[PDB]
Amino acid sequence: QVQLVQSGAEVKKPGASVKVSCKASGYEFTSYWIHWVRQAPGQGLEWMGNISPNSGSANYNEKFKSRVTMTRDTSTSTVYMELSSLRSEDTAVYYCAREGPYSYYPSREYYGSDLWGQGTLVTVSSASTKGPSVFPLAPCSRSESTAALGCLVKDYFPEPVTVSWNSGALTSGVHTFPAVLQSSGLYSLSSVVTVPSSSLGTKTYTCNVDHKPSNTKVDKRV
Amino acid sequence: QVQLVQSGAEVKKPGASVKVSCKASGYEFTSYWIHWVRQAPGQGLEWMGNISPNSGSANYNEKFKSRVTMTRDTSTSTVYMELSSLRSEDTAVYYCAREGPYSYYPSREYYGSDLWGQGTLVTVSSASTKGPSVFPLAPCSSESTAALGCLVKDYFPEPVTVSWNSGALTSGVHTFPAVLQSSGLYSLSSVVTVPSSSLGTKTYTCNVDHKPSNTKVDKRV
Amino acid sequence: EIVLTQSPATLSLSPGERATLSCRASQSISNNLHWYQQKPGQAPRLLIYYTSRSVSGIPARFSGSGSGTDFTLTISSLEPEDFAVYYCGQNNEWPEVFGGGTKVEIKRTVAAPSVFIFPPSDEQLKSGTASVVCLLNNFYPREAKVQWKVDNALQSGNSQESVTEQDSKDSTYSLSSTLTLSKADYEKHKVYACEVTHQGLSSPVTKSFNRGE
Amino acid sequence: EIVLTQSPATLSLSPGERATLSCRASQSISNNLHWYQQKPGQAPRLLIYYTSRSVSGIPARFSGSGSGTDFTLTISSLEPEDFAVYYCGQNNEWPEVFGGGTKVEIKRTVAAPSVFIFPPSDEQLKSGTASVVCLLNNFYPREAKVQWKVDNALQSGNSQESVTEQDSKDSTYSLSSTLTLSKADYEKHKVYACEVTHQGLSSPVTKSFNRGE
Amino acid sequence: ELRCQCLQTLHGIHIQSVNVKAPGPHCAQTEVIATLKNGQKACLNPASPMVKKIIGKML
Amino acid sequence: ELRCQCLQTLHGIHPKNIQSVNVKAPGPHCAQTEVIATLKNGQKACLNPASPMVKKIIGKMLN
Repeated sequence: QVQLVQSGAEVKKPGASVKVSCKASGYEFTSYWIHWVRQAPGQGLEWMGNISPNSGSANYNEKFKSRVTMTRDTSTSTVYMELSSLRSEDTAVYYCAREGPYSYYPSREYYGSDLWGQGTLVTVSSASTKGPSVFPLAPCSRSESTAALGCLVKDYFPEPVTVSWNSGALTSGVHTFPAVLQSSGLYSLSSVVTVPSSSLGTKTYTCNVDHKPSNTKVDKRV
Repeated sequence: QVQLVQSGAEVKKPGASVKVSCKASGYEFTSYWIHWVRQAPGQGLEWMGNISPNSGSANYNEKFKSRVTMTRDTSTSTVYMELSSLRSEDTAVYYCAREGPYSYYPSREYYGSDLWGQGTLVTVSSASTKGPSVFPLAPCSSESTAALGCLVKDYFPEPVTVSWNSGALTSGVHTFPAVLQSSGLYSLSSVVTVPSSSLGTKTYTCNVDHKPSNTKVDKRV
Repeated sequence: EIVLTQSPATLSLSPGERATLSCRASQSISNNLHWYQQKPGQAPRLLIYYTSRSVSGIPARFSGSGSGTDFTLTISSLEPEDFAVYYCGQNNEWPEVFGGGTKVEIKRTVAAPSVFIFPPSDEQLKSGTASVVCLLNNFYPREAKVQWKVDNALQSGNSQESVTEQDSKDSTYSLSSTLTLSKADYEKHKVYACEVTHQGLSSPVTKSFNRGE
Repeated sequence: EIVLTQSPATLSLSPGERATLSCRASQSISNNLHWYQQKPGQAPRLLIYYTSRSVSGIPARFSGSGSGTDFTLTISSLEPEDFAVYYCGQNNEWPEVFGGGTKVEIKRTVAAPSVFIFPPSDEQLKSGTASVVCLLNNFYPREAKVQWKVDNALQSGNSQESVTEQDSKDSTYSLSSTLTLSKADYEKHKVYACEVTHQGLSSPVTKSFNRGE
Repeated sequence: ELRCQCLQTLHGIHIQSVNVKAPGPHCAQTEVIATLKNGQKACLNPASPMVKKIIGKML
Repeated sequence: ELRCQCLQTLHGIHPKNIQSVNVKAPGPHCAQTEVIATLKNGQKACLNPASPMVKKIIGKMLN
């Protein structure tokens, strides 16, 4: 199978180092250049450098040269990316990609990066595993035709948290927002639902929260 | 003085060899390429090749490669052109020319051949030095102006000089360029247009000089 | 170094329509310009290589063209699976450089947000923090301004915003803004308002509550 | 190899007029095309180098231009010293190649030739050869046809012609044609004529003599 | 010119031009690029014996 | 490309400033061998193919 398989998600502390791997499969390893391209959350794509899977000769972006080292292991058909002196700014999804095939024939015309790995999320944080605190989102008074209700899932690490309503029976009108990173180094998200004003008192609305890293399961009727 | 001075005229026999020289003066000899360009009589210009004065590395036209050799002598600041297995077709004026200045920097924008030597005539012929035979050109039988002349036939090599009345008659004179005959010998004619009335009274003499054979002739027509 | 400028930042179209995307290079990159598609949570997927060449597994609707310093990606007729982010990437020189991206969004009519404000819970207030949440439900286009006012004083540095992906059934967006204060700061004020500005609203809408009412 | 084609072969103009000369290369020679002037008895003299550049000591009236494969030499206003042969020469590749040349001749009014025929001399006849000479005196333009007729039979391969350089004072040309025969062939015929065809003559002119008259 | 031209190098073959490119501001490896008489261009191993033979026979 | 690019060669080329070196074997337009060095400075300079320092710099570059 023609693949680029990468190592798993990493949580690293500022000043530390990360080593990401990329395992080539179902093709001539020696025939394609391997690039490392990173994507910061909500940003574009940034090239960090590449390596020749024959010689192990690596080429680096001057922005990362001083902190980055790329290596290869022909026996395993794997390439590595080591980033040092980690800063918050290095929190990104790191991708490996192949460009070729190329032989001993040079060309002024190049192929594109046709095959990418699944990516590796690297999180740079001084924080440790922590389960959230769930709070209701309820209006001040009782009204209008439609009411909004929700759950605030605050102060957890790392991502993700899953949120369902009425144990999965309520999907329509649900908005589970992307998590935000707070100045504390902990995550926070909110899930909301729009329901009819008439139903309040009679119909129940319960959010089901799951943070598998801390093994936190919570059900909250709002 | 900025100059390219060449060796003198040469008369060679088919199959033989000629060595023409070109002496560079008043400039940096190694700074300019030296080319050899020939001009056959009444024809265009043909490049034969060049030489780098420093290295003596020479480059030749494939048409002449097998018979031509260019050399240089840094001590004299002279270049040479040696053409072998001479044929009639090699009768031409051979010029040396400089192109530059250039240095170790390769370029793609070239200069022209700004300085040429005075040229070297090389004549390829199996013929031997021979003076001409002069004949009058007189009409058979009066129509205002008459034409008279001298036919200077069968001489080798060029040139022949022709004057009329020991240089006193220059107006209306036409001395034609020489023609090469199938015999390998040259032939020219000199004519004069004079009034019909003057014939009988005024005398008309052509003075022929072929310095190679030391032939001086005066012919009253 | 090379700078690839993608235009426009966002392209709003309906399925079946033709999509035309621009990439302008700072200087010549010959014809070594490539086109990639990216869907949320996935790696970029190469569509067109070397300005106009075809890629194995890529549908015919995708084509590219260019004139040395200006490039174009054309999607003949948009399918639902074509709504995503598109990047152009140069590999003529090193470092490889990519453009900012172009988001191809589903077009719909202007829809005003339904705005809701939520006070902090007493269970939260007991812990020493107060989060005030303001919700902007099902709006179009994406551009929206939220302004927190505590006793008519404009706030800044103490709020964070989150936006959903365009809705699968109605093609709108939803946004949440959260104002975080300490219980100390929270208890020193009464009026907590959320002012919302959007194209769909004829003048801004305010939702408020009074602390402890 | 490269072939430089000059056009026209001859250019007829008066002093003060503008002269435009063409040189067309067989294939690209970049801009390494040079212009040379040649006067009778002298070496070629470089006028313009690298398509349009100036040469030390060369008057301003001389300029050159060119568009990749087509080159031009322009002489703004002709001086008397400008009437000569002009060559174009390429040195982009080796071997260096030159064009066929363009002769820039002084223009004047049409002038018919004065034609004269001369029998061979008895002194020549005694040696075994007979040269019969026909003269075309002071004519314009250069194009002229001489036809030898021996007893009304048209001749060929047994004549040679010679032409003077354009006259310094009257701008005409003169030509001599010589028919060479053996005494044997000469003695077998009576009528020896020279037929001259030129623009200046309204129908051809014949000059003849009868052998031994 | 502005990145690396050679990923791999020739195995076992037969002239005209040989450009020896030292690592620079765009490439990190030594590239031995051979322009043939045939017009074609090839990447050769800088430490190879056939390479050291050709760059010398030319010199 | 179509004639001898070099008339003269340089004496003392600093090997720590040469970016690349091209070796042109005798061809149908130049019967000689030519060695052209491209500097980091961008400028191009010529070197004698038979020279010992030249054969050394080239040999040092293959390592």
